[PDB]
Amino acid sequence: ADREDDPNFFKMVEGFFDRGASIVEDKLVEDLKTRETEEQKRNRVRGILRIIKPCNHVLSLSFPIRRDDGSWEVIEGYRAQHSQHRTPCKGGIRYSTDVSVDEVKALASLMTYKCAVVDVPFGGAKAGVKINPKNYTDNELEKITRRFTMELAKKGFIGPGVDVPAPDMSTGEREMSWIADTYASTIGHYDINAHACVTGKPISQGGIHGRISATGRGVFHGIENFINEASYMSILGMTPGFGDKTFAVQGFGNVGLHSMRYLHRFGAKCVAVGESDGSIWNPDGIDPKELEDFKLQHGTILGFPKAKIYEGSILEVDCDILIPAASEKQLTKSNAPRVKAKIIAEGANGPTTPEADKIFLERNIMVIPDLYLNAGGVTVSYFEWLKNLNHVSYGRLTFKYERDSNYHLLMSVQESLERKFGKHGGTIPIVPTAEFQDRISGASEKDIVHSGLAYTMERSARQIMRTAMKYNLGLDLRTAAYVNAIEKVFRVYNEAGVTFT
Amino acid sequence: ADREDDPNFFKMVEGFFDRGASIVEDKLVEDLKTRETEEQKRNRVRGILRIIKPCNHVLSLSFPIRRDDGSWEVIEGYRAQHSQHRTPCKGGIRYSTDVSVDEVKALASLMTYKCAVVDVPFGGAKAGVKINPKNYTDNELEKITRRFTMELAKKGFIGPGVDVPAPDMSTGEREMSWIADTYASTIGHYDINAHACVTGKPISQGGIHGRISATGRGVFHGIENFINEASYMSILGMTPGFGDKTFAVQGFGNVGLHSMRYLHRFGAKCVAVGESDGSIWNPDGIDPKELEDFKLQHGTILGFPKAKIYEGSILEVDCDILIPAASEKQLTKSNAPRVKAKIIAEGANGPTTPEADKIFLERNIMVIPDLYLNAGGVTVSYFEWLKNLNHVSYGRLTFKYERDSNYHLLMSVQESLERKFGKHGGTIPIVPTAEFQDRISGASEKDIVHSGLAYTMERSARQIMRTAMKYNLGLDLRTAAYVNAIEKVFRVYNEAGVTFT
Amino acid sequence: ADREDDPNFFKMVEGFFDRGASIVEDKLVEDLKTRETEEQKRNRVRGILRIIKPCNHVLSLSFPIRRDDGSWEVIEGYRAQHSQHRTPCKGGIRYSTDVSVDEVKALASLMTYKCAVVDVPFGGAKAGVKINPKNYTDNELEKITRRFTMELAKKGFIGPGVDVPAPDMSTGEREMSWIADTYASTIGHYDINAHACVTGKPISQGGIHGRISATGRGVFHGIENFINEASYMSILGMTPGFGDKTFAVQGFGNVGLHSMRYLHRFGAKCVAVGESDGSIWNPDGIDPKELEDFKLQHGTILGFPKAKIYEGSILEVDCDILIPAASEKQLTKSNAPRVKAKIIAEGANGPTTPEADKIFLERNIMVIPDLYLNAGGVTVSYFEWLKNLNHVSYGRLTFKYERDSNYHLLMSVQESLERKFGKHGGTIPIVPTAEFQDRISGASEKDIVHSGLAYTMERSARQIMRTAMKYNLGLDLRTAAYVNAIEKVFRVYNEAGVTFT
Amino acid sequence: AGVKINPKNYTDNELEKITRRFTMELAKKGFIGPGVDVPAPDMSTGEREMSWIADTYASTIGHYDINAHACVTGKPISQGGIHGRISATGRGVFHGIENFINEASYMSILGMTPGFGDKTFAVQG
Ligand SMILES: NC(=O)C1=CN([C@@H]2O[C@H](COP(=O)(O)OP(=O)(O)OC[C@H]3O[C@@H](n4cnc5c(N)ncnc54)[C@H](OP(=O)(O)O)[C@@H]3O)[C@@H](O)[C@H]2O)C=CC1
Ligand SMILES: NC(=O)C1=CN([C@@H]2O[C@H](COP(=O)(O)OP(=O)(O)OC[C@H]3O[C@@H](n4cnc5c(N)ncnc54)[C@H](OP(=O)(O)O)[C@@H]3O)[C@@H](O)[C@H]2O)C=CC1
Ligand SMILES: NC(=O)C1=CN([C@@H]2O[C@H](COP(=O)(O)OP(=O)(O)OC[C@H]3O[C@@H](n4cnc5c(N)ncnc54)[C@H](OP(=O)(O)O)[C@@H]3O)[C@@H](O)[C@H]2O)C=CC1
Ligand SMILES: Nc1nc2c(ncn2[C@@H]2O[C@H](COP(=O)(O)OP(=O)(O)OP(=O)(O)O)[C@@H](O)[C@H]2O)c(=O)[nH]1
Ligand SMILES: Nc1nc2c(ncn2[C@@H]2O[C@H](COP(=O)(O)OP(=O)(O)OP(=O)(O)O)[C@@H](O)[C@H]2O)c(=O)[nH]1
Ligand SMILES: Nc1nc2c(ncn2[C@@H]2O[C@H](COP(=O)(O)OP(=O)(O)OP(=O)(O)O)[C@@H](O)[C@H]2O)c(=O)[nH]1
Ligand SMILES: Nc1nc2c(ncn2[C@@H]2O[C@H](COP(=O)(O)OP(=O)(O)OP(=O)(O)O)[C@@H](O)[C@H]2O)c(=O)[nH]1
Ligand SMILES: O=C1Nc2ccc(I)cc2/C1=C\c1cc(Br)c(O)c(Br)c1
Ligand SMILES: O=C1Nc2ccc(I)cc2/C1=C\c1cc(Br)c(O)c(Br)c1
Ligand SMILES: O=C1Nc2ccc(I)cc2/C1=C\c1cc(Br)c(O)c(Br)c1
Ligand SMILES: O=C1Nc2ccc(I)cc2/C1=C\c1cc(Br)c(O)c(Br)c1
Repeated sequence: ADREDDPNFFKMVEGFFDRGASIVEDKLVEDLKTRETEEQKRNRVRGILRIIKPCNHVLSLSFPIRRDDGSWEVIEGYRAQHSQHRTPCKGGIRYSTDVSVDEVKALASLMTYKCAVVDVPFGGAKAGVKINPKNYTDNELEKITRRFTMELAKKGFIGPGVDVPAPDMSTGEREMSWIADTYASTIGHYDINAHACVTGKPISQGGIHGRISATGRGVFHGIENFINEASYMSILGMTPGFGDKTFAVQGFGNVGLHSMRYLHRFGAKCVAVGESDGSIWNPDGIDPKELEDFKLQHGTILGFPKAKIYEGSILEVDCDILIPAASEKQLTKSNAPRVKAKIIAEGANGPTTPEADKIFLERNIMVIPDLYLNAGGVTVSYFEWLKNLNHVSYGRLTFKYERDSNYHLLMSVQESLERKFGKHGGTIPIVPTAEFQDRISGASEKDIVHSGLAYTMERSARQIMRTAMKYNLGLDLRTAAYVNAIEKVFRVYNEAGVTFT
Repeated sequence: ADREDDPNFFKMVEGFFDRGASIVEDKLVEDLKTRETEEQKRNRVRGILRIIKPCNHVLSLSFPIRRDDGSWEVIEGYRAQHSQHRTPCKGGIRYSTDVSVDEVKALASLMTYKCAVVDVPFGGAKAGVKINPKNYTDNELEKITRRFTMELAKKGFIGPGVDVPAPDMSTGEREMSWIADTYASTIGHYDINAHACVTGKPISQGGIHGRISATGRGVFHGIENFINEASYMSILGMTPGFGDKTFAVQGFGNVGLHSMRYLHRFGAKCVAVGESDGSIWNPDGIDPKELEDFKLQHGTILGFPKAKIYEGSILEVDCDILIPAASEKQLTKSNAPRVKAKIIAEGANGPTTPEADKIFLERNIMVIPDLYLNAGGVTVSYFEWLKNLNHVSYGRLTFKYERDSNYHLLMSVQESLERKFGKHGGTIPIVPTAEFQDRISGASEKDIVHSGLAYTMERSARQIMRTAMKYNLGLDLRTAAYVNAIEKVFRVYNEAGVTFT
Repeated sequence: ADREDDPNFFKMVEGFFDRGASIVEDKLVEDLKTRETEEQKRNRVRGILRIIKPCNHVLSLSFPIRRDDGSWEVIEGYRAQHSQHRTPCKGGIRYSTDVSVDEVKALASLMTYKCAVVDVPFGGAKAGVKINPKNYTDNELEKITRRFTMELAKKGFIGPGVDVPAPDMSTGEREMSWIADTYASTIGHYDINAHACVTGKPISQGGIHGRISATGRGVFHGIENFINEASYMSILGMTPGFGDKTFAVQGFGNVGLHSMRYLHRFGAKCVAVGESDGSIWNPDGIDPKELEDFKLQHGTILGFPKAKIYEGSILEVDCDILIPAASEKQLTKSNAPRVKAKIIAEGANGPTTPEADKIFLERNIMVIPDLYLNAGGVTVSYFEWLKNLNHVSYGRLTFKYERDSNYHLLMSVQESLERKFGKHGGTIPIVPTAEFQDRISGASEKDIVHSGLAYTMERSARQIMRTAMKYNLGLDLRTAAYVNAIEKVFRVYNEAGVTFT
Repeated sequence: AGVKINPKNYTDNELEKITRRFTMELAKKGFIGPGVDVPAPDMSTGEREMSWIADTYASTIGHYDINAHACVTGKPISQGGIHGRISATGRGVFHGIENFINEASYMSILGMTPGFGDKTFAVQG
């Protein structure tokens, strides 16, 4: 909670949707399959948009757990399923005292739009358990996640084909592990796809390579796509590339840490890092790795030797790129005019209110929207889910076959040339480059995850760019993004007797 | 109605619970099976009470329906399951613009406590669809109930063993029929007990005799039990019996109409009847039957020839008994001091606020609580559910056998006497009385429903009376009732996964 | 065999496990994720190893079958499921009077360790029906396998995602066919993956290319990997390669016949073949093909014209390689000192006791362990299971696309060179080699089965070699193998469904 | 069924884990269900264990089964148990004995008088 300008998270998102819906409404009536074309078409389009906006299902739970002391404690949880236009609903689980019905629904709706933007065939969903993880033992957290799983499973809120959870705030591999085990040990004990019931699992329990760093990596790609445009960078008056760029990230968890690791890898330097207790700062930069070790060692960043405890909001720090990677509504009407940064990389979901958004546009600040920028998580979660359904690790059945084929292919040009140039040319060795040598056997799980995500982030970046052009949206990439998501979802709703006369 | 006595229906009920919980807390620690008796027992009791109070599950739905005009309309619905300490959850479905999450949860919790009071083995549940039935065609209402059914069925909110709905405001045999048919035609097409998925069904579709009039009949019995006590009636300064009693009922639907029919049958006379558009009045009384015909004929009571359009609130009319049989919170702090009547027969759920309750006690008004008085509905719904599971109509297999047995039994005393008194006594015909002649073949479906409900209402009336004595609750029958319900529900948690650390 | 050495097959295997477990215990505490590092970690490792060793489930059955004569006969069968750390349990079915609970459990545990060694995602299982196939008509064997299938299916011991059987002693395509049909015709009649319930099926019933010869082929590869090391071959004082090697195989069934076919293909010559009735012998070698025809013709090898009925144990024959491909414990303390051969290729499961193992090491005999050497069966069974789940024969959707692509790729270097060297160089035809021409369309089912198995056997061979180095195990490849299997199974328990941190 | 442990050497928390886990393993292999196999108490088990068993089955595999609680007997009366189930065996022992102890024919061969009134007995357990 802010104080002033702290919109109902759900209505806030509903606003972004509307903003984009009014922009594409014409094109939706344009290519609308109605026979009786007469602006009633315009009404049928509106009728469909009113279906998409609200969540279809919201399950509120209140269940008891036994503390390690012996006392019983009632704990509350929620799971919202926003859309089912794509069968398996998808969305993580958040553990924090801030979860409520409205937050879970806003987040659930962000999931469907983000999946749509990045072409992941999932309807959006989201869960939250209203507790503060820090105040519970590991034994208690397990009871909590496992019991929550059972309650969702009995009401149809988790299943490989109905709804697949994943991590979020204060949850990770560990919780995903308990969730999978509980589902597989009970309701899905006969299901050949029982372990595809949740993603973000540990690699040993059926998880996929780089899922933990997938979001930060996607953040790196999302930024990379726009930071090399020149066109956009000129409006912001910056030079393309990361090499001479500074950035500050609010959040040092799964998203922030890794976003930081990746930008730093490409020359950019982190001038500031923030957390709930405070922020640290250094104009000469901070190394993500020694900061991680200090965090793992002291349970905090404050007091890190090679930086100073910054005083005065990480969000207003001086930098080129600001990466809010914590919770929602961190950027509001009251602090927007003081952000300093030129690019806001939305790693978190809903970090800026529609009011800061207005201010940001007017100050010529580029805000790379969350429904695109942080989609790296679901994109790789989707690859994990796919891996579970296929029951083989990528390339296992083809490494040798491809390897031999590539050598015989190269041998084909070698023999063709030598026979064409005879003994006058001698042997003409056609050998793999060092680079191709690394790819001689074909893609591994890691290859697909890396190349697949890059492909996805770049492809979606283009569509967002192409749409912002067609509608002259300038630096309003958020509106361009929702236009794209709406176009896609609307599509499943229109086609033939699905919804028309 | 009201302005400043609109407490949250849910917190309101939670208050009643607490009121009773503090009264029985001692006895719950008394017969508590803890080994380590040391007021931590008192804490374990509190721990259990905190589990019972909140609803375990609440499903919120938002689904689209196609109007008869062609346009799509999103409609909202809810289904709360308060407790599962008794496997099949039980509760009706309300169609009104007043439904919301809090109303459905309050009503759901009233269901478990009422079932407990009247010994029906069901956990409480309740559904509400936020629409105004009058503004919809029958074709549209069907689409609505059927689609609502499918959405609940897929999330585990309807099933013979999980959750069994029934009628409530603006729903009846018809909706229950669509609900059963939808469930049976799909998810339960292989279930031998598919039709036990919902109660209040038409008798031709597996419904039970007198289910529609069961609530009014239970209202009659609930009142009858206290109106013949003398002890209670003296504190109220009234004579026992209905013969010289006047009453007014707010609500002329399934509950009110029949409550009216029954009281009138036993001499009491209805001086007033109310509805949403207004009320009618007649000191000499109103005949339930000619009023029903006028209602069926003109869609309203206003303008009924044999009564005058009363002017000025049905609740403040002059009578001995006031039967609120409409919606919740009709009796508040502002109109309580003007009720006139001595007995408030709570036919509806939650008709009086805790404030009116206080005023009512002080003015020596007896309020027969809803969780007891209107339990006639679930009691017979339970009989219906039982009938569906047994697949036979009551007595079908035994009518003839019992008939013959009774005659041979009577013949046994006849022959014994004649042989003992020889030809000196002649034939000594032992024949059934007129009354016994009606029962010679044993109970039919109708017999069980009538005798079973009477047995239930009377047995629960005694327990409420016995508890009000033991705790000196005077005319606070509501607190006595919750004490009874709590004692019972508590008793399942006490030995659930059992205790002894 | 032996009296002084005929250990309890299950304990025997449990010993091998322990032998390897003590060797890796340090590394398991090394990379152990416990926070509280203090040798209690060492205890947590031991706690996990004690979980892995015993079978989780063992089902014993006693069921009646009607003989062709008319009489009823009770027959006994067992199915042990050793581990479920990998969802689908995997393991064949043995028909022999030697099956018992302890044998089935030892075999079941060998399955998990072998799958682990060769990276097949299956928990180990094994079934045995205590009968002598020869004493039953085909009609009776069918009743037996089909009824055995139903009994396992009803208790959760067969299903595409719970437990997938395959052939073993005295069972093959035929039994696997009856098994699949029975499962699919009943319990799995609605399951899209019903036919993945069992492997080793006939190719027409959903089986996979080369599954029958897969084990012998894997035996060939397992041997090939070590027979070309020089390092190992020097310790044994032999020259690498098969070209000048003699071998004798005990067993002429699915494993022995094909192991023989393959070694013979690469120059090695079979000097002896054994069976239950006796053995044949020829210093100049025996042709696998004319021996198969004689066997198929006379139901035995004894009396084969081109060889002499050897007199005196096939296991003590004079050769370089001894391939025991029959039943367990054929090599014991009493005959080990007389094996003659330098390499023992364990085609069968458990052919040598821990005592012969000791003797074998001391005499510098290399024993290529069964959990690696015969893993060719499950490896290809896994490919079959995968094929059933994918519902397409390999390459069907891509043969043409790949073919065209390869020619356009080749055309790309051709046109690039011709345009670069103009009419001065003429046409520079870039054509596929003969070899590449065979691969121009990409891999077929047969290609994957062959290249996939080779890849697997070679990859596992390396890991076994790398581990034997790291722990200086010399020719104790068996201990190296168990170390690898344990490392893998323990990884799964490391993060595990629980969390201990 | 039998679980090879000595109840006395385990806390109540541990016994629960044990019975509940045992239930799940049996349920997944078809060894407990209202229509397949219904357990009950025996040596070192009673209402309590039967309660954990029912709850585990009902909370999981039988969550939709209208007869989920008929999966086990000897349950506490509050959890769906029946009157006098605990004393039912001893009561049946009384009846079984009563039937023969009043035969005269049998009691004469044993040279005893019918009835319990003048009889002594010792029970092991
Ligand atoms: N797979 C995923 O987890 C994905 C996450 N995301 C996005 O990233 C965010 C999730 O981060 P995860 O949930 O990944 O983060 P994790 O909980 O690890 O994040 C931990 C960090 O969040 C910080 N934080 C929380 N609140 C504040 C605050 N008010 N001010 C400063 N720092 C704060 C924490 O500080 P402290 O430790 O003191 O609480 C800590 O540094 C989400 O909002 C979501 O939209 C998007 C896609 C995928
Ligand atoms: N089986 C059952 O139905 C049971 C019902 N109950 C209780 O009784 C109530 C249900 O009545 P049902 O729902 O049975 O009634 P039905 O809809 O028939 O009741 C119809 C009557 O209610 C009147 N009414 C509604 N609101 C008001 C109001 N604000 N003021 C005056 N009259 C009003 C209607 O007038 P109009 O048509 O103009 O709106 C109409 O005459 C419930 O609240 C429930 O708690 C308890 C147990 C069982
Ligand atoms: N896919 C697979 O089938 C795999 C099998 N294996 C291993 O191979 C063995 C299975 O062979 P299958 O079961 O494949 O073989 P099949 O039954 O065909 O083997 C038949 C041959 O084994 C001979 N034989 C059996 N027992 C003895 C004995 N005690 N002494 C001498 N000769 C004997 C038989 O002679 P006769 O007919 O007169 O009895 C017969 O010629 C198993 O132990 C298993 O561990 C391992 C991995 C994969
Ligand atoms: N938290 C953290 N994780 C790391 C670090 N280095 C690597 N990883 C993690 O695991 C990778 C371990 O990766 P490898 O297989 O060597 O990774 P890679 O594909 O070259 O990794 P890229 O480095 O992902 O970022 C990432 O997915 C990270 O989640 C680190 O310094 N800190
Ligand atoms: N709405 C309404 N229903 C009535 C009336 N009288 C009887 N019923 C019916 O009670 C019916 C069948 O009643 P029997 O004929 O079986 O009824 P009953 O047992 O004599 O009814 P009671 O006298 O109230 O006990 C149901 O089908 C109701 O429709 C009435 O005056 N109005
Ligand atoms: N036992 C046996 N099986 C054979 C023989 N010839 C062919 N087969 C069977 O089918 C193969 C038919 O194989 P082809 O397509 O010609 O085999 P390859 O040419 O692909 O076969 P391999 O050399 O065994 O890899 C094997 O899988 C056998 O099961 C034979 O002489 N004996
Ligand atoms: N262990 C034990 N159980 C008893 C004893 N007395 C009664 N029970 C109980 O039998 C109970 C209820 O018994 P009642 O209805 O009062 O027994 P009766 O009065 O029907 O009992 P009996 O005289 O034994 O036939 C169960 O809850 C058992 O605990 C007793 O002295 N010892
Ligand atoms: O299936 C399960 N395996 C488990 C291992 C450890 C623990 I702690 C719980 C489980 C589990 C199921 C489970 C199921 C429910 Br219903 C529940 O409330 C809890 Br607590 C656990
Ligand atoms: O199973 C069903 N039988 C029906 C008969 C008439 C009608 I109108 C609907 C049904 C029905 C299922 C049904 C299911 C869903 Br889904 C739905 O939105 C609607 Br309209 C109906
Ligand atoms: O499901 C089944 N399909 C069959 C086809 C032919 C035959 I012979 C048997 C089956 C069969 C099931 C089956 C099941 C059991 Br019981 C049994 O004892 C047998 Br003889 C057969
Ligand atoms: O369904 C279940 N409800 C529970 C409540 C408390 C506890 I401790 C366990 C359960 C439970 C299921 C359960 C299931 C499994 Br499989 C298991 O190993 C354990 Br331990 C528990």
